[PDB]
Amino acid sequence: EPFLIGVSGGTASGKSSVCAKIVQLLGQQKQVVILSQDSFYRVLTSEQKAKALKGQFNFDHPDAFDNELILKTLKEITEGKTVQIPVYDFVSHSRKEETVTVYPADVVLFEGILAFYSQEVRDLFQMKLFVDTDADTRLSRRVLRDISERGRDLEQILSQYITFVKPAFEEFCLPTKKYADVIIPRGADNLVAINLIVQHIQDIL
Ligand SMILES: Nc1ccn([C@@H]2O[C@H](CO)[C@@H](O)[C@H]2O)c(=O)n1
Repeated sequence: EPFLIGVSGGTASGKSSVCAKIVQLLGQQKQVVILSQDSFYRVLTSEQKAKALKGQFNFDHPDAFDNELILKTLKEITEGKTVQIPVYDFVSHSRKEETVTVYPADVVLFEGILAFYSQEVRDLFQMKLFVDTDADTRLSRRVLRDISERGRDLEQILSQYITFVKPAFEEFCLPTKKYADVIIPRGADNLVAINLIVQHIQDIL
């Protein structure tokens, strides 16, 4: 009976770090796994991938994610089954053939920028966390990582940000903050907020 925790927030908000911190503090036994929604980006068409290369594709809209595959993988995980998670390559906007196998855990953290958007998926989480971080701090991280880990150009990133990221964060992501059981300002640095969450998780288990 995996205890699923949904974690969301805007891009570069510290969602994954927050999860790492929860995992690390549960250590101080319980099997924990961290899944990323970015792993379920849809398989782009030839025309769509052309747009992406030209920066005309909206990877921040709820439709960009394979919502259907997500609900399925999460549902089986909920059933204690062993699943296969896809691997996405942000450099080419492509789902690799390679899959990653995830075995049953006691706690499963699902983190993403739109993890709470779909109501079917949202109902699977027995706890929902929204990570809040200054938009300017986030942008700065987004710029450095993209240039670094996703081989991209400054101007293109800023342009993508202004055109899609922010307009989408505000329209689809932010409203989901109301569904959270705990909102976390300052992200991983909020050790007080993360310790209460951890304590809560342990009291339930
Ligand atoms: N092929 C892709 C797919 C997604 N993304 C960006 O990834 C950020 C969220 O992880 C989203 O903010 C989204 O814009 C990207 O740059 N290229």
